[PDB]
Amino acid sequence: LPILLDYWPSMFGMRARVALREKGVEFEYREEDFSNKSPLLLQSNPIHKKIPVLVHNGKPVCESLNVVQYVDEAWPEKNPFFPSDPYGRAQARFWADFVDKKFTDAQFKVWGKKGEEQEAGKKEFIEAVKILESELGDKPYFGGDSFGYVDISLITFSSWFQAYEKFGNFSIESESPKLIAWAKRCMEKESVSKSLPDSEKIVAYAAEYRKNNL
Amino acid sequence: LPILLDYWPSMFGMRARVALREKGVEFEYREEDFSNKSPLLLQSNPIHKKIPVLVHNGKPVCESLNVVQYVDEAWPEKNPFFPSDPYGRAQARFWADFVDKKFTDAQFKVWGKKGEEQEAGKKEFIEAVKILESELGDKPYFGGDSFGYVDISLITFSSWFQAYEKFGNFSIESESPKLIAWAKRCMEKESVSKSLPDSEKIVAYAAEYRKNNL
Amino acid sequence: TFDMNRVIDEFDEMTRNAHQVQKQTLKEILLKNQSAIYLQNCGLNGNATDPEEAFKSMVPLVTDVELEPYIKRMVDGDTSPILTGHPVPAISLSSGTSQGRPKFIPFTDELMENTLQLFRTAFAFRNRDFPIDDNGKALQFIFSSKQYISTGGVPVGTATTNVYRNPNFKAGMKSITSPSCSPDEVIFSPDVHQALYCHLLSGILFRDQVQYVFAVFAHGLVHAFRTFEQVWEEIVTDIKDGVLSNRITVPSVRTAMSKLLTPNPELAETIRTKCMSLSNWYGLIPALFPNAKYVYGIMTGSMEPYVPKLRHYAGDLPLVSHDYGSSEGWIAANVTPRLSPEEATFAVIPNLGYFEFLPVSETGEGEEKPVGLTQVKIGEEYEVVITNYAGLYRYRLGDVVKVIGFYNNTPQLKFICRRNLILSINIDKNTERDLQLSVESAAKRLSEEKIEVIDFSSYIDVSTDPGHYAIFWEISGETNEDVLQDCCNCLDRAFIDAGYVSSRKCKTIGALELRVVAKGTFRKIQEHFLGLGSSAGQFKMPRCVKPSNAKVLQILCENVVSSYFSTAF
Ligand SMILES: Nc1ncnc2c1ncn2[C@@H]1O[C@H](COP(=O)(O)OP(=O)(O)OP(=O)(O)O)[C@@H](O)[C@H]1O
Ligand SMILES: N[C@@H](CCC(=O)N[C@@H](CS)C(=O)NCC(=O)O)C(=O)O
Ligand SMILES: N[C@@H](CCC(=O)N[C@@H](CS)C(=O)NCC(=O)O)C(=O)O
Ligand SMILES: CC/C=C\C[C@H]1C(=O)CC[C@@H]1CC(=O)O
Repeated sequence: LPILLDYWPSMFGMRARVALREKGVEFEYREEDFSNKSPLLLQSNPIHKKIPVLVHNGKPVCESLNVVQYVDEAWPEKNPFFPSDPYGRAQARFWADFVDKKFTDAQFKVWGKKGEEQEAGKKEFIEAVKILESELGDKPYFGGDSFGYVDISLITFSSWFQAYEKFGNFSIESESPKLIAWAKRCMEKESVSKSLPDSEKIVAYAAEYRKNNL
Repeated sequence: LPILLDYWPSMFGMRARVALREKGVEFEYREEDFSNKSPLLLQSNPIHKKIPVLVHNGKPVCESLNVVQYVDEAWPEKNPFFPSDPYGRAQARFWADFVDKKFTDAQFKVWGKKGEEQEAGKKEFIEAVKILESELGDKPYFGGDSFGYVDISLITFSSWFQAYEKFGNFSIESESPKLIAWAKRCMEKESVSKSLPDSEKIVAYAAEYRKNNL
Repeated sequence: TFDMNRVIDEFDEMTRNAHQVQKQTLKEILLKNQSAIYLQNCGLNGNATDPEEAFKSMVPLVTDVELEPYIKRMVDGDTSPILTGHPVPAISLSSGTSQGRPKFIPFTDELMENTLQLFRTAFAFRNRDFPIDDNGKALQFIFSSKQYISTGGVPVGTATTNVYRNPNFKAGMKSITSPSCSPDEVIFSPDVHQALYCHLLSGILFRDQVQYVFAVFAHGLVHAFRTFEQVWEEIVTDIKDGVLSNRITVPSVRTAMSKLLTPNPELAETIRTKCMSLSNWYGLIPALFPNAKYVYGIMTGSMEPYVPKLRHYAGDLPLVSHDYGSSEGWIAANVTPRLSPEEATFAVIPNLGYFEFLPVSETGEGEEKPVGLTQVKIGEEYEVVITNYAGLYRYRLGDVVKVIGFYNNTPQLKFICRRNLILSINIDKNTERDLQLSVESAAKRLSEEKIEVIDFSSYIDVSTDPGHYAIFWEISGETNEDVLQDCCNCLDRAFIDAGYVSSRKCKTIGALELRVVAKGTFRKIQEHFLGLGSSAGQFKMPRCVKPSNAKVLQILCENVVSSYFSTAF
């Protein structure tokens, strides 16, 4: 079995958990202790020392977007994350760079800070959520006719939506029900219904992460 | 005919250029005055307003790495930058993602900023350039047995190596020689040998940037 | 920013460009829609080089019944996207029925864009034929007073009510209409029949500035002006003393109207005198608005019999027919509005959808294949099929249109149509005769006040414990609650079956709820629907709402002039 060494509150890791589970692969999960890095994670990636990495055939695949595409290409037989045409997977990648970059800095700061930034990213979060809202036109997913590449990227941001519901004190649904409820569709599937941890717990992670560093 | 929206000192614009010329496309470059971002550029990416941008079929393709994979998938019969296995693919993307984070910012620090900021960025690029040299190990390139993906990614930084050497008042070769070594090796490909402009000028642009912000 | 010349020359290039932008419309819809679960089952994925040939060969034509289940999925708590995509801001209903049953269709903000431009472009075309003063107003019998929220906590939407209550509406339409006569709150007054009375009052309130008289439908104006005919001796008294009739009871609209009223005796002398110099209100509208340039609304199809009454109301002031489209998508625009109503044909605007036409050429019906927009044949009648931003992908909507000619390269369409009629076995009944009978039975309690029922509908709410039946009424005048309660009881009492009895007597279906809505609601259900883009075969009102009808659903909850549960039982 390929083993996922991961971080239970990590969206990025959940992307990997979602990918493997979307497929149908039996894989082993590993809990990482960031203070006490395992010898296997250290030996897979002694540089950034970052999750998730999948060792399959005795070879480690690091970083979330990179893992999910490794998941797709190493097993490309049933439910494909990419479309068949170059410009199609293109859009999925373009929006994958979108989700992991500007959308992520917006949320990282929504759950991660107080004062000015938090408000400045109240705006940034809403406006980015707005542009995905625009781009989707009206797609039940993102990257293809079923569960896909950027759907994978952002679905794990949907566990954190309740954390962005409170510290951002938003309703990301009352301004744009389209996106959360895109996830709530995506939630009926077991890839996210078995890989995504409790949201009351995600709201807890960020709340306690707020206690420990000021 | 492919229209590349480019910028003379764009390492990223060069990522696109190097990628395309490596494959075997005849294409047109348009010099951008980012003071006046183009009607076609502002229509290609209305928010980032950033290059490189390759327009094919009248579909704008954005982000440098995103663009070079576009290069692969657009003409997949002659020169692939990837190897055949999914893992090798993920290794290369992994190391392309490496090029883009601490490496980019580190050089950004060495020619863009000074003092307390500078030496931080200086130890940073030396460290990055060492993991680099370490993983290069022996390969004539990176992303495969021949000219590769991330070959393109990190080769374009080598005309700035002069800029890094003088402002840093460093010599990034005595601490790590096999990279700049590898770099002028890679210069022999007509892809980078005709896409990248002169480094005395690149140095001078760094000097213009420097004289402006002191 | 509205500007006559540049918008119409861009519309001219647009109609010259019928082919690409039709292609592009489809292209962007599917590019925006590459994830639709309908489409995987169709074998679709985008791009390639046979994209038009692909869908015409790969995705099958569909009906309202097959369209019911998936968007039902969106609406009912499973906040989940389907045949196009995302949990839309609003979902539809359709006149006629889905086997006797309700039909849902999604709304996204693109649909609003479809509208702004159409009104943007067409107002400019009318202003080309009837140039308006930029300082005037209009009497617009327009209504959006009402917005329900689905059982899943999702907005369920009407075409019109999603127009006016939208965040982009007021700023969006500032430049392409003469400023509204009504305060925002009376258009959106929870009592729209009183609002109607106030709207009468409203467009009347700047007569000399009024540039036209508007209702989406002639029957809308006809009924407005037959209701004009019903209540403006009450208005003179109302505006005379600066105190409004006892007919008006809802606080927010009473507050808004109280902000404008002061006593004014001379004009009553005035008002009685002009008005019957006519014999019987022929040309009532140029009499009312002597500076009005036109009457704007549908004058074709099943509204052709209301055109005379309106022209009777209108006299000789020129009558201009208004364009065709709906939530289901926009189809055709009048770019030459000056032409007479019987000859009225409207030109298609091409990026509001990608639509195909099933020929009637064989006998009736005929096994011919669908053909594209410019390859359609002049003089002949085709049935409209629609693919747009509204959740319809090559959908058979079911009505017939004739091609009269072309405005350059885009075709002119005429509508001799009326009803999309053929029906089948429903479940929101309670036999149609029984529900009509129910309305008829209880309504003569209101007829005691010299009132008749102009219309009615119904609905089943199964989020509540236990679920309850919701019946909706449009009546000719305001009355008290005690009698509306008695009516609700009678409506329960008029559903005569042994079945209905076991239910509600044993409360396994909760007490039925009569929420009497106000006037114009069913004017509004007609009004968005002959207007609906396809062909005037769009008139059979769905009469009770399975959790799969929506225009009326967004028309149910908020305009409760009253809402009550049977104190009997
Ligand atoms: N014929 C029409 N009359 C009024 N508004 C229309 C019409 N067609 C489209 N619209 C517009 O539809 C968009 C919203 O109406 P909307 O689409 O919300 O209702 P919906 O939920 O799709 O379904 P429906 O109108 O069939 O109830 C608005 O921008 C509205 O202007
Ligand atoms: N691109 C990488 C970066 C991952 C990253 O920074 N991960 C966090 C957990 S989400 C981490 O491992 N941080 C290690 C640390 O805090 O030192 C990925 O998304 O996998
Ligand atoms: N990582 C990105 C960033 C590219 C980048 O640095 N673009 C600069 C080149 S100077 C740009 O286009 N700037 C436009 C601006 O300053 O507005 C890429 O590779 O495309
Ligand atoms: C662009 C239309 C905005 C609102 C539409 C409604 C009106 O206000 C005029 C009728 C029109 C409905 C129709 O044409 O079907």
